[PDB]
Amino acid sequence: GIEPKVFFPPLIIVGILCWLTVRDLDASNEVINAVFSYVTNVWGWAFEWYMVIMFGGWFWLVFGRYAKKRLGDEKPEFSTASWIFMMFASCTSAAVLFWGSIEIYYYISSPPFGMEGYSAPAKEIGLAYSLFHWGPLPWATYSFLSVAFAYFFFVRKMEVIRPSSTLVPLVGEKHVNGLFGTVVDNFYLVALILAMGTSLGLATPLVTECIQYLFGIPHTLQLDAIIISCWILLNAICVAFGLQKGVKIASDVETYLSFLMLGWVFIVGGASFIVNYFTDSVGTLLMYMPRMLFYTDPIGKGGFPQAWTVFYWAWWVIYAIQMSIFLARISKGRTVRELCLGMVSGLTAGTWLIWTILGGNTLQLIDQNILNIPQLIDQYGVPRAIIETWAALPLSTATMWGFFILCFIATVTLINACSYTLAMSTCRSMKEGADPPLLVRIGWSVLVGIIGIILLALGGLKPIQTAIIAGGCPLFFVNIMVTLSFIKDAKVHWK
Amino acid sequence: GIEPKVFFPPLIIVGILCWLTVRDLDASNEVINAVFSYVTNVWGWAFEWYMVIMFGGWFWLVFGRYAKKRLGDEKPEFSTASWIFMMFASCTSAAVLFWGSIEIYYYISSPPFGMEGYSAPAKEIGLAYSLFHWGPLPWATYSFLSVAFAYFFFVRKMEVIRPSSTLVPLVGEKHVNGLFGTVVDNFYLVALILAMGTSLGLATPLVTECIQYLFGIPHTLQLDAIIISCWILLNAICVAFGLQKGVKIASDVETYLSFLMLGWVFIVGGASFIVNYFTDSVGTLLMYMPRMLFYTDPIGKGGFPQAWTVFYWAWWVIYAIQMSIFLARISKGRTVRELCLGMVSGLTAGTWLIWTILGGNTLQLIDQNILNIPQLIDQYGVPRAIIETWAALPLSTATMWGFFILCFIATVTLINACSYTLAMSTCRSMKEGADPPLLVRIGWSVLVGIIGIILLALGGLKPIQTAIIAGGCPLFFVNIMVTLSFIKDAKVHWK
Amino acid sequence: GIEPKVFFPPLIIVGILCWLTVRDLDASNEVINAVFSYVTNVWGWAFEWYMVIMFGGWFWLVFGRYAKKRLGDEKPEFSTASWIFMMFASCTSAAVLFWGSIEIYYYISSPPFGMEGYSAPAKEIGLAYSLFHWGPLPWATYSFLSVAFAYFFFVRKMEVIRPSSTLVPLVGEKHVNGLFGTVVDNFYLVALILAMGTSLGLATPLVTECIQYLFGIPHTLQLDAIIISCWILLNAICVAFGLQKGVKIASDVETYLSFLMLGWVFIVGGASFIVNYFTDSVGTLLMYMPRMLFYTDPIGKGGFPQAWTVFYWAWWVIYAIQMSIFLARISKGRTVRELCLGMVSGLTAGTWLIWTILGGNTLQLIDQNILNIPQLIDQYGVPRAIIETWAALPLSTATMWGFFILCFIATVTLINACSYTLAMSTCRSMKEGADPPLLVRIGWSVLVGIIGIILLALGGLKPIQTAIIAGGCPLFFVNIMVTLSFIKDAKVHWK
Ligand SMILES: C[N+](C)(C)CCCC(=O)O
Ligand SMILES: C[N+](C)(C)CCCC(=O)O
Ligand SMILES: C[N+](C)(C)CCCC(=O)O
Repeated sequence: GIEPKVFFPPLIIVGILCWLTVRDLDASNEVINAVFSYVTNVWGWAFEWYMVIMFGGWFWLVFGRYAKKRLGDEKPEFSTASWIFMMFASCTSAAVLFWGSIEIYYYISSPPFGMEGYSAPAKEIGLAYSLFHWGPLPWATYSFLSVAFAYFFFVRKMEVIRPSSTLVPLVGEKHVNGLFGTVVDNFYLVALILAMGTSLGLATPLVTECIQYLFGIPHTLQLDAIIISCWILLNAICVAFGLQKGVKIASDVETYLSFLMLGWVFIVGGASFIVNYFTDSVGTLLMYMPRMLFYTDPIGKGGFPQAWTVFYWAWWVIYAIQMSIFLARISKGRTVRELCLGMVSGLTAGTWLIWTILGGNTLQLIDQNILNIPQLIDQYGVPRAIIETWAALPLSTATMWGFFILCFIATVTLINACSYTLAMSTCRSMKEGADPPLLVRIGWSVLVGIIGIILLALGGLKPIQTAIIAGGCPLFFVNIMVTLSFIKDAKVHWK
Repeated sequence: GIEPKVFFPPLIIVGILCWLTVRDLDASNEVINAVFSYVTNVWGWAFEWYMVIMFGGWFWLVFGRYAKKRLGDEKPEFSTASWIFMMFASCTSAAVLFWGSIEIYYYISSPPFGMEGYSAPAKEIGLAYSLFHWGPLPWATYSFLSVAFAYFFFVRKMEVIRPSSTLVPLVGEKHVNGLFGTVVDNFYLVALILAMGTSLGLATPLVTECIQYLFGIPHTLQLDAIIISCWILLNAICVAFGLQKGVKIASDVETYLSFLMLGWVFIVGGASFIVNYFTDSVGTLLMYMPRMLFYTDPIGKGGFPQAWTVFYWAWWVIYAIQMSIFLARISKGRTVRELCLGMVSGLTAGTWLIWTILGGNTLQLIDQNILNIPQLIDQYGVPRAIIETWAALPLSTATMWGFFILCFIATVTLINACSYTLAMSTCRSMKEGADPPLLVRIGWSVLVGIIGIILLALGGLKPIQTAIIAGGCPLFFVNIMVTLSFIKDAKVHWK
Repeated sequence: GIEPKVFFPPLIIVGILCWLTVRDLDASNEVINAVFSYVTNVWGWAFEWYMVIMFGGWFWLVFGRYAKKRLGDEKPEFSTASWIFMMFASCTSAAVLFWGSIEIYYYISSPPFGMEGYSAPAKEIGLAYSLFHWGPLPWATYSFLSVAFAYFFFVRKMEVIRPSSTLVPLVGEKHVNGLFGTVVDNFYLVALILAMGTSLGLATPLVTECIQYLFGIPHTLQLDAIIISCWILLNAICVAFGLQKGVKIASDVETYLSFLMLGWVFIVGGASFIVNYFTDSVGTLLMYMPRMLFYTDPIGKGGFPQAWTVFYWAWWVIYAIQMSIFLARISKGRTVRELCLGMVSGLTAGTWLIWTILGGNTLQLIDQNILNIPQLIDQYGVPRAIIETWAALPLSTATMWGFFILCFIATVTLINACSYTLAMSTCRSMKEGADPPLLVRIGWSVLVGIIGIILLALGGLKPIQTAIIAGGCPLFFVNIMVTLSFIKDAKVHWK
């Protein structure tokens, strides 16, 4: 049974946002590029203090009165080996192969700190910035929530699907099940939908360029509309006929494949450089870290932090509860100090590995003038430029297959987990473990695709960026509210 | 009853120092600018190691065997809210509005690290340096003494007026009440007198420029002599007729006003920039902090640390016992870890707030070419240039009133507290709580004014700088001696 | 009685390595300069991660479950005053006067970070780099082994001469006394021999230039062959006739002399600058430290870290067990936290003192154009250039004596301790405290001299550098293996 309380509002709005946008894709990019410019240039610092304060809680968790506190109070389900590996595995997606490949070009073209284009000082700081946006520092700002939920799930033995179920000890039962609790759940879902809808906007064009390389078929917006539909079908069949087995295997193979391609690119993409460059960019990270963390550039108005630093932070703000729930669900029976520790390590190892192998590889192709990225981007768009970095490797076809398969099924498990995440939080609380209403699952998977297409239809990265930054604005609060509950609540039932 | 032991010596010397100086104000500035150049350029590092070693004791206090040690051993007098606020309030003065306004111009004109004048790299480091000289780092070097006195006052239940009363457990009763104990008290008072006499040299010209703006009356040395005298009268009346009520209210209003003007300048002086710039200058601070802390420039001989970094340190060395006593008197019944913590935080919040609002505002006026600071300074002097930064705000007259009143009464409470601090430490130990000999109180307030006038008479900042750096030389030692007592003494009666 | 197990192999190889090298000193420098270029440019990072991971164990020792653990479990033999001083004294040698003098010139000529030659930014970072290569950071990476041995010697009460006697709890008794345990001991000795043979290559030319200055006799390779032989004789007489008394006195005088010459150069070599420069280079160190620690320069290919940073690390990797044994033997009855603490402090104070006095002095001579280092080096070689820095001081002859004597006997105690270190580890385990077989002691002292001569014969620093880097490759492992034993073993008999 559905919950009209949280079902109808987002479906209306997300329907409306499509309506106005799809009606005139010219005026949209005149406001898409106007909404983005506003938020980042005046509220960019808000995200950054958020990321430096949640960073404080990390040290407070590890070194506070809750450090040796054990959540759940029993033996863990997983061995540390499997447990760590499950985090290590969760770092594979479509958007990562996308960012892991091209992010270094944008750091090297128009660098931060007023450095010159393609300068050596810019190639120094190039990788080091990826290690910052995707390192132990944003992962640390997830620990407060992953501990929060693992606390609620296991210490307080409750069960939350929607975040409002956590705000009980700050606004009381009156507000929670009232209007206040629905305003946040309507927001959280809408912002979630955009965020997950953008993951498709990044995913499909990667998958289609692989297709264009292996099969020769022309990359068109009409083709992007196909694969998305085929993904809906693939998932619609998978849910209806149970098939929860096969999806898990595919998700397994995606992980084990991800290691092969990384190992591949690392092996033949100059292993000597990558190790050196990494080493050189770890020390460059640690030195400039407080500068990157508090960057706004108000005196030169370069636009770097606003472009990358705050937009990433908005991408991190969003998937907080989304991912912190996951980390909580698996960190059963552990103590909060060893959660935050094994988490940050195991995660960072996954993300650092990708950006250095893929990014350090991309740099070499720019360095050795093998490839002209600015030309490819102006002509065919971003995902083409990325695909050609993969193509500039020995055994291109086997490689492009290796990514094609990867970048494909990585989105299949993305859509399957998405429809689930929504339908559970969209319907009414049935018995836990049960599968969401088969039909409502489908509907969301289609509702996303429309957005994904539109985001592809508008063209460029700006719609993606603006969609997530927008969604990151309310979830800015929602995230703190969930933490403020734990902090308040744990002050009572833990000591 | 007076104490000729400590009364006569300083009165003689300070009388003499006026005599020689006021007799030929040309040769004075030939030695004023010669004494300054010597001390900073060869003993500048001495101050800095002092500030880095006392900084070490902070961490030793917080993380040492004295951390959870409680001084006084009872419930505190104040709630943390009031207690913190009392520190927050103590950051208002006349010299701060002076430095908070113009300090950034000197960092931006001739910057450190060999940077070019008015360069973007210089506007980056501009504010960040103020956050360093007036941040949690110099405040941390007060904690060792504030804990020392709060220890002596409350653990050892004694009562010190003069610092020599603390040196009992390192030189014994023979030296303390002998010649050694008087040499330091004669020094401590003389250096105190100069230091408090310089606070007037910074105060009056601010007050007079406000007068020149609102009333039109010409700023003259003859006018500076008036207000000072009127301040003596205002305080002479206030002490004689009790009036300890009204002074406390005025001191209250000064605080509550200080917030209004800051809030004002912050509201209409571009709140967007100030927040950004602050954020950008916090990260710039943390990154270059060990460089600023150990700066001497021996290879380029630029003269930056000597000019600002060591002169500020000398200003910090002086008011140590002066301020650490204050912090001790109020931190009653607290533990040394929570003193050092709430202190550094509450204080820094007060000082950081000022320098960023006032300094970040001043920069904008330079940036947008609204104002020409170097011209104003060459023509009318510093305090005029500062006044015009305030005048370049919407509702200038209401603003200039808001500062006029502020910058006025801030010096009234400064003179009232001064005469008290001296007369108590100048006379004999009466019953605690009693008011110092009514007449001797007046005499000191006049003895200061003569210096203040002379320091105004000599013109320029150099006499101020040289007067405090000179006073900071002996108090360099005196401060350590008081700490070495606590360290030695606490090793005995605490464990 | 000798141990043919570990006697014959190194004697064969080291004999062979002389054979091939001494047969054609032209082709040798074509491979000497080829082996060096390979290892550093591709395995340089291996050394650096080693130095950053062992650096991690330091903090793990101080803050881990072994922190308050006491090794030996009794009162220490030495008072802390003597104990610290014994570390302070151990920092005197011939190679240090060599590196302490000329190292700053190489940092100032062709600086790191792509800085320009003789730039002010290069004179800033000049000293700060010495404080890094010879500071608390490489000393911290010795603590894990010094605690390891002090653990084995005193907790496990065993006695190790050869490192293989420590690998008992990871490869079992089968491997230890088998082939595996001999492969490492053959390696450890060979690499030791080269490392100690290089200390002579640095020592003699210093001693001979002093001779050329005081006595006028021409510096020739034939003369270098003399002094070395005379050193063998001096030690051959010293061992045969007991004389363990006189050697200890000479070693005492060398220490007490070392302070005189440092104090001398510090007194008349501009004490004002040295204090300033030091202060300025401590803050420069702390700021760039993570950059220096993780430097590889893969994007500019300057060659700085490979030249200095990895070659020093290889010099540190080697003397680990050599020096960690020493520190262990004296740190009897102490707790591991107070070992690591007093060690790092007492040591660094010794090394920092030298490089700043000698290096900060050398810089001034370059700065004030008193001396032309590049000309002297091209013409007479390095040790001449160093000698002239000493000669550019007031009372040159008394100074050059002061170094001559120092730089002489410093090598006498170096050869005496060397033959002992080898012969003990070369022969069979007699009763501890006994003197090694009188004859085999001599033989090694000669075997070294041949290398030293050859290393002088090949000319330049490259043979020295290549000899130690080569020896540092296997001992890279050996060092970890000894630590992995302690870590494993202490997990059992300590908790
Ligand atoms: C977790 N996040 C969103 C910060 C990056 C990982 C991407 C993914 O695994 O979906
Ligand atoms: C405390 N101090 C002297 C470092 C700055 C505050 C100025 C004042 O409150 O009088
Ligand atoms: C200990 N080490 C080899 C790193 C430097 C000291 C030189 C010496 O004392 O022989």
